[PDB]
Amino acid sequence: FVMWKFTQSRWVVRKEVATVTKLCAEDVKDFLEHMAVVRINKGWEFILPYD
Amino acid sequence: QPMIYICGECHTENEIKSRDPIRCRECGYRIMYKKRTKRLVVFDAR
Amino acid sequence: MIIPVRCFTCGKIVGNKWEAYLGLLQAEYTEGDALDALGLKRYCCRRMLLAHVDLIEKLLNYAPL
Amino acid sequence: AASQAVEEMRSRVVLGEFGVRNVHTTDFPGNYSGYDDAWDQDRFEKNFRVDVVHMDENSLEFDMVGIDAAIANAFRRILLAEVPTMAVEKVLVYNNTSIVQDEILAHRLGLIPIHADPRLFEYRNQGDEEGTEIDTLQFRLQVRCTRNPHAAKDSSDPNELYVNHKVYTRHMTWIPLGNQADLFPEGTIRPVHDDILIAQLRPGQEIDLLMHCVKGIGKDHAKFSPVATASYRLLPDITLLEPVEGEAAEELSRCFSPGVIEVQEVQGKKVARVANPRLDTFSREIFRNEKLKKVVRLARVRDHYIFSVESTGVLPPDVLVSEAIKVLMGKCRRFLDELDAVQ
Amino acid sequence: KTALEMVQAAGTDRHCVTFVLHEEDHTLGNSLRYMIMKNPEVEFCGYTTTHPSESKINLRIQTRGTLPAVEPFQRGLNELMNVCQHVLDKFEASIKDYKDQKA
Ligand SMILES: [Zn+2]
Ligand SMILES: [Zn+2]
Repeated sequence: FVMWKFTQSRWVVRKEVATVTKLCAEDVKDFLEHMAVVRINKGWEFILPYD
Repeated sequence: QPMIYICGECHTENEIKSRDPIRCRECGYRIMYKKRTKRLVVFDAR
Repeated sequence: MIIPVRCFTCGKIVGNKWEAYLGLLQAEYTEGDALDALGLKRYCCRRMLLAHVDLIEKLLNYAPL
Repeated sequence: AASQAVEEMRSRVVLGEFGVRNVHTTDFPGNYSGYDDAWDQDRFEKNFRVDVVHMDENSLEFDMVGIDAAIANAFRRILLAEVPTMAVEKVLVYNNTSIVQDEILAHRLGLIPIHADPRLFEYRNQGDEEGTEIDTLQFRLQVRCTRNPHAAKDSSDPNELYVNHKVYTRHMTWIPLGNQADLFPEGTIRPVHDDILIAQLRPGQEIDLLMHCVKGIGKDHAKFSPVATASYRLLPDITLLEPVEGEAAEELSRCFSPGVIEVQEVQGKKVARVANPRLDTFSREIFRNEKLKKVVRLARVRDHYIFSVESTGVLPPDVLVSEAIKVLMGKCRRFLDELDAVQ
Repeated sequence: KTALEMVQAAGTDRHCVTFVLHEEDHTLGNSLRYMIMKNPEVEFCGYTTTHPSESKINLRIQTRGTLPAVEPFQRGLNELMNVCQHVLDKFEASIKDYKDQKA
């Protein structure tokens, strides 16, 4: 689901993922840290640029 | 007189009488704690 | 183990501001602006919330259940 | 001149680079030559005033002018300790299976403020652990955590898996004694904040207990203190010895609080002036600027006390200040009665 | 049994007295010291705490002439009570008219 959201949009909201997947906060954080970085006032951004 | 204990992983109420080898049904675990007392206890908020 | 109800120095009620604080961390808020939004002006309550470790759920993972 | 120095000594508290000066109250009869500092009730009643500047729920701010440091400190200390309130003292525990220890749980429960009005109760007598309708309150806390019968297959979050896994203070239910149900309308007696996290549970664990609350003063224990923070500060009065203009005026605006010094273009050039000296906190950053050290004179008005009273929600802070003043009056009356009995 | 007088010595001189006040602390001690020091007939007024463990204070009053040093004590208590009443009235008026102008 996280990867599909990243395909759909470059920015992913952590709270939305937590709500949709019903998963705990730390598991969502582990999912995001593998492929995303925190950008303040914008959420989580994909770590690599569009190639 | 029903003496009741709680095993460490089943957490099920087991009634065992005196001089019984400590075990539990639906397990084999052998740490058998005692349930909390029913007597009222008064505590001070200090 | 768990968040203290009162701030140690001043005495402001800080126990009820813990989980909401986590929500602000579940949101995009930084630590400082989340503390500001919670209304902790003096730095003692900010130290209370910022330096607290939530060991209660880790201990509950070892609870009998 | 000498008269100006005497007036500054007896009216102002100056903050130097390394230390404060003129901190002691000195207006006493015989202390000064050209001044009659003997007590005058009429003069004090003329000069004294109270001005409320900000007041919402659980927060009050007001300036008192004409009072001295001793009386202001007495009011602050009475508010901090000598104002009686309602708080939990006794905890009777029936089958506490929670991870939180019984003594820790009781200590946490004691710190929870209670919205009951303390004036309507009396101090419980020495002993008398049973308590009567007049001088106690009872709160029932019974939370049994169990698995949610309907949940998702994964349900990683404890909220979906479990119910009553967080024992909030809203689970506390008031148990009326005697005729307290008639005297107090429903909803008046309750925990103040309604959201304080008391403990955390897992299925199977249960917390069943009763709480006896009795009247008490903050001097006995800090859980009885009504005010979160009751403090006072002397009103600052920043003065400019010489007119500061140019970019150095902007430097002045950056040395102090953002809202105290304002720069204006009277003739197209920026000149600084004191706008709101109240907003200053005296970070004393003007002393870092070598040039600007000798152009300002930071000071506090001796007889101008801004009181900030942030309460815990037991009752509105204005009633708290009234109760503090009445407690000081009661102490004075008690000692006058003792003196009369002696003579 | 709360406030007890103690004269300067066995001679029982009324010029120098010590009032021991029970279950009291720096609040009343300091306020009363301020209110009684303003009396012109008091040479020396001063309170101290015997020990932080026990809740009692010792006020000492030494007058100039032949005052019994109990009259300044009663006068200071009365002045403090009157001041407290006046500040209570003024604060209530300020709160009330602040509320009225708010609405
Ligand atoms: Zn078993
Ligand atoms: Zn604090």
